[PDB]
Amino acid sequence: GPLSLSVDAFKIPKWEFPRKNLVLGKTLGEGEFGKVVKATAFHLKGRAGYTTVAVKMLKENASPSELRDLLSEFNVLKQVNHPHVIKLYGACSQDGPLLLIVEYAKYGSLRGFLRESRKRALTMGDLISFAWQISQGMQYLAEMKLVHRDLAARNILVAEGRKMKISDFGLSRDVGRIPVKWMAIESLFDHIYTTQSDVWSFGVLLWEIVTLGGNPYPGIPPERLFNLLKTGHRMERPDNCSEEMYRLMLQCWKQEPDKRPVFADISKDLEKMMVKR
Amino acid sequence: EDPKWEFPRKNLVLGKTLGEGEFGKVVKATAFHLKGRAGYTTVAVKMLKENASPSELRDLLSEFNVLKQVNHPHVIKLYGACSQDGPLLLIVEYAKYGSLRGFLRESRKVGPGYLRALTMGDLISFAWQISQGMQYLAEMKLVHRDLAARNILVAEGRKMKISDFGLSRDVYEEDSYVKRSQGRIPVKWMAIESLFDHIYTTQSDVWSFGVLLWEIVTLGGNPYPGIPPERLFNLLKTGHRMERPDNCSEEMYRLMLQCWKQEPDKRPVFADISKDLEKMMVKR
Ligand SMILES: Nc1ncnc2c1ncn2[C@@H]1O[C@H](CO)[C@H]2OP(=O)(O)O[C@H]21
Ligand SMILES: Nc1ncnc2c1ncn2[C@@H]1O[C@H](CO)[C@H]2OP(=O)(O)O[C@H]21
Repeated sequence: GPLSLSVDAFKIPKWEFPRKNLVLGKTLGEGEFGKVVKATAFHLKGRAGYTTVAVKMLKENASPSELRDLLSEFNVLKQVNHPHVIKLYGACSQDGPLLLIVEYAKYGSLRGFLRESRKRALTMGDLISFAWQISQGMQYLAEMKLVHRDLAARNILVAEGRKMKISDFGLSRDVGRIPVKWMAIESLFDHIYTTQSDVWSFGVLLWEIVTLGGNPYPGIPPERLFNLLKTGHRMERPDNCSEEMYRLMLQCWKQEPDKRPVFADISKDLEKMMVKR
Repeated sequence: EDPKWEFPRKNLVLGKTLGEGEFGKVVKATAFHLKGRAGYTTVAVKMLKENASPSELRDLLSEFNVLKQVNHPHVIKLYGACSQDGPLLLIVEYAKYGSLRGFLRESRKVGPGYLRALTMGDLISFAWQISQGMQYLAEMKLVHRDLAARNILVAEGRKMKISDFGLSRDVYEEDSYVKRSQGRIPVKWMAIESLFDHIYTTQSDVWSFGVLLWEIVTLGGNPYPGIPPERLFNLLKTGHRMERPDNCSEEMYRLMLQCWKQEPDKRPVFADISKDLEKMMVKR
């Protein structure tokens, strides 16, 4: 079937990394499809010495859909190069478990980074910078006709110099398992995913950023969200949030996808906020 | 919201989290005046986590929709649901010893151990009880799809209860369940035609049952030990199967191998598996 074909293709030069040059280290955690460990890679992509990397691999009780997701992440990330998308360095397909080798983000997920922060100390300026960097990577992805589908603060990584890196491409599709609370209303009711449903998820992410890692729709069971959204309910303006920022969020959550901003409009708005402040 | 099943939310009290399964979290609970039974009754409750996806909601509903229709001494009992004024909750029979995998693994450290005292006779009994439940489920035109020692529970009296119906599917129309998309059952318990061809039948449940048999005789051992799941595509197609474990008779191993025949029609059906296990029991 489709997976057995992808597996066999994968196991049969630009991306293949010698397994002997990879030294696995500390476990960082478990993602959408497997487990992530810190590692050092000797002579990665013509670089001197050891480069610190993150390595993705499957758990032993992996399902076909988890393996499909790993190979999907590899196949998407090969096509991508942007400062605010996590970089793929390669894969080990010839020696034991399949491994993907990716750029290491030393601060971990944006969500943890924020939850450990107070308003390190972060200013609204920082937060808008973070949002803009993500919106740039998203513009780039949308231009390439890739729909991410799983945009969330848990899926953005914070690299050296607090640079945002869009991560976790297991669910992305070259134009469901996405948590209900980050999904666009048409994705919930019609199962459609487009750049405009990525814009919806981006609005939930903005809300996460502004609340420094809050949990969306708190006290609302995801099973009860479908009906609340269809009748027009949205999250209220959070505590330390401007009218303009909240206007931006709300527009991401317009019922009609055509009435949502595009990522260029989202980037424009944050560039304007930055300079005017 | 079915009147034969809906239970007053105020009569249910949730306790500690027992773990997370295929679609959600399971919590120990107590229910007051449950199905005419006086006082409180200890139960297990299935619910969604806060970051639940549509597939996990759909799996919870699938478990409900299956358990509504089945009743067997070796299938976990559904007692009710709360589906109004809050999170959706399934209320099910509590199994005091937890999963079979856990119970067997504890038997390696907790005396009297494998000779809480377990013989091969007890293991055969456990496998037989599960085979009886599966024979009935197969009669009901259901495929479980996720048969594994982690999805069998051990209730009072060490009685086996087939559990975790989130991935179970109806085959009443065509005697097979087929999905275009990729499955969510761990690769190592999947039949070869489920893995390559996406086909699930009672005979792919038989294959999984054979993996469960191997788990049982190894006292909760890990299938295809040391083998990365992606290697199973090649490994199975080229005819390799797990080796006879140390604790296993020739007869018991022949049954496992019959469960893993490449041709599904060459595998035993659950009625015949139950018979093989009965024969083993009686001859000591
Ligand atoms: N490229 C990466 N660099 C550093 N950490 C990562 C990377 N990709 C994922 N992680 C971490 O793995 C976990 C599951 O996704 C999650 O927990 P974390 O440490 O907050 O950052 C993530
Ligand atoms: N009906 C039940 N009674 C008792 N424990 C249960 C029940 N259903 C599931 N579990 C337990 O929930 C956990 C995640 O699946 C897992 O850990 P365990 O205690 O080994 O048994 C399972």
